[PDB]
Amino acid sequence: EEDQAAELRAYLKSKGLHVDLAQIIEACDVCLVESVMNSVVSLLLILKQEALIESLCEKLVKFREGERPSLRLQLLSNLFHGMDKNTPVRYTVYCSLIKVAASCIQYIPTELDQVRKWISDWNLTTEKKHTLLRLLYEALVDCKKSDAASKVMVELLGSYTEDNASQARVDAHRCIVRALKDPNAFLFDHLLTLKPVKFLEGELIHDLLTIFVSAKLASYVKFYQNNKDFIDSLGLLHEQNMAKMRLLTFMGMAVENKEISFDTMQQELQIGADDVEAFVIDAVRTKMVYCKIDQTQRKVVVSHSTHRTFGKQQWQQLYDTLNAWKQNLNKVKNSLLSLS
Amino acid sequence: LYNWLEVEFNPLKLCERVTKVLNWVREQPEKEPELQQYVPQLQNNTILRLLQQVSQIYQSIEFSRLTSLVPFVDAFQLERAIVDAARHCDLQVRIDHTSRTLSFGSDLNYATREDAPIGPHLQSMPSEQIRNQLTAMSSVLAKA
Amino acid sequence: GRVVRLHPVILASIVDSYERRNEGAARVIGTLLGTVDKHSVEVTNCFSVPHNESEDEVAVDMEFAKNMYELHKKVSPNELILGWYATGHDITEHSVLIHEYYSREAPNPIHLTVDTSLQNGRMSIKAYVSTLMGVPGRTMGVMFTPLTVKYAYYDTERIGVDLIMKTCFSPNRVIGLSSDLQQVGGASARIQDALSTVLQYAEDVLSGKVSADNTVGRFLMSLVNQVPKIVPDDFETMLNSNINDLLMVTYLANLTQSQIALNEKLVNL
Repeated sequence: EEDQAAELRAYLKSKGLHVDLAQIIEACDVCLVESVMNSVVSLLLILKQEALIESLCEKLVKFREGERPSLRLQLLSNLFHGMDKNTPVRYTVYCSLIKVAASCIQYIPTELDQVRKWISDWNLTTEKKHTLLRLLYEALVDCKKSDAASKVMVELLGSYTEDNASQARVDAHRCIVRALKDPNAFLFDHLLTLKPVKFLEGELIHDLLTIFVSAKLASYVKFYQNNKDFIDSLGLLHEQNMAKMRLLTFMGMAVENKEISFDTMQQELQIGADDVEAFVIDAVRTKMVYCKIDQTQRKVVVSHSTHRTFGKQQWQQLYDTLNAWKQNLNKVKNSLLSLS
Repeated sequence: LYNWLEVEFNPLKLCERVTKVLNWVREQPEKEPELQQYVPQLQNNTILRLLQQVSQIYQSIEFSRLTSLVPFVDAFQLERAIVDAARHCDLQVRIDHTSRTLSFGSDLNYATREDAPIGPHLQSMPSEQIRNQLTAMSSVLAKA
Repeated sequence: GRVVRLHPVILASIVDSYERRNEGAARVIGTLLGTVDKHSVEVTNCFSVPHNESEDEVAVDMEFAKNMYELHKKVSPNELILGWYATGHDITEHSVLIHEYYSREAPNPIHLTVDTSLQNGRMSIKAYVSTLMGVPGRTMGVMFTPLTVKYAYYDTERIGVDLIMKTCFSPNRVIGLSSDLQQVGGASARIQDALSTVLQYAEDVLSGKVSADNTVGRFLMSLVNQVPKIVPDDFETMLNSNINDLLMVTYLANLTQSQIALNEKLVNL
């Protein structure tokens, strides 16, 4: 009620009604045990809310660059957990909640159906989604969440259209050259399906992707001779890029034959004879091709392989394999339920 | 030591790396004598933990490769150490002396036991994969 | 702890204690037992306890409430008190004063908010706590710091509830306790419905439905690649000899039991 603010006025004149609530917002953080912040929560959410939350959460984001940011953080954890029905200005509170989260962490809901719940039911435009998911990009790169950050980056890059792909230059550089630092980003087909990236062409790093995705190491060992400058300039060392291209020739070979001999990879991937057997473990560890060696008879039998880009053949193998597999299971679904 | 022997799948690398730790142990039996009773007993783990890790990738190796692979025992100490981890303890290692070749997996009758170590892990041999294959249709379709 | 880990043995025990009530009161106070890793608050078993309902007064029987903690202590010693549930998404003046009782016994009490129904919603459960501090003259403002409750399943629980799940696809909520090979054949029907969804989209994603192609494209190729390849001559040495093993134990158990029975025709003379 109103009387709690009156003794909060006595608490703050002596230490250092919506205007009176916004005035008592204006007294405490310019001085500054926990109920003085949390009865403010009991004074904020009981009442319009727009002018007083705006003044307070601005005072709450200033103190995160000041000595103890935990006390404003765990207050704002209570207040972000408080208002849950709707507001579009609850972005600005959760702006202060992400801004305290990069400056400390992970006990905040970030989930992918939950953020599209929070975008499409705050019902903002892409421009506030431009800032909310760029807020979540730099906050998620900083806490070592590498594999989740590309999902934030691809919906950053998938939010755009053909019109405002003109401004999408700097993250279009950044998304690849952060992920070409990453030796475990294995899908470069999703970095080609974007509206800005087909629009951009020239020397910039999308040109390297068509060497990566369909093309093989013969198309890149030319490219190291042409520019020593430009691939080495931004973010990238060369021999880690090599071992990715060692894989993507061999992985695309190991789609095709599955009877494949040893001398192929000394002749395609340009290493000697005993450099193969440690290198086959590198492909079988990280989840892309599960391969085997019949090393006595000098053969590489593989179990399976993963594809780089699909085609209408590639759905078609999936169809007639599964259609008889449905049809063979039609026979047994007849036959097993007919027993009783 | 927890990195190499217990966690990481590096089935060529565990011969040189973990013995390098134990050759620090055999440097000082006079300065630190108290670890020196564990000097043969870790090596008994080494032969099996390569064989629990080479048998998940390879299907045919010659024995002649493997006696160069482990430097610290002779051939007949090795060969008896191979066979008790394979009849007990759920390995798949077969030995064929006509072309000196070992075969891992390649026996599709084998009913697996419960008391194996599930250690550093890869795709298993197909006797663990031809069994539990109706599950892979059952799991991934409801995820699909 | 920031995340609660409930178990679904609590929730039907709320509802079966919600249906057997004293008439007219809203809530059942009662306490819970479970364990903690200080990011994961686990709560494992439940009871009902009555109370007396009055105006500004809910009279909790502190000799009865200590009793069911001790009575379940005989079952196991290893369960600490983590909190109490209260029904409804509404908080009257009753629910604050009960929460301060269990803080003299002093955990941070980990509270749960259970509905009967949100009227255009669903059962909407949330995980509450009480913790605050005081200004001395009027310290009576207090709010609820909420956290996330998420359930957890174990392997005999998740194989056990699947038959308790089949209450819902039934008219008068009955399935008689099921056979094995009809449940083997139902597993083919479990396949046959789940095959139908990906194949119906397969004639969609062939012809035009290619916009989000790759996320279903990465999953349908790996399903066909996770299953390994033999020529079927290898298979029938595995399959039909195991059939010669399983048919062998069918004869041999009936070899035994007919001689259990013909011994029983000998000893009953």
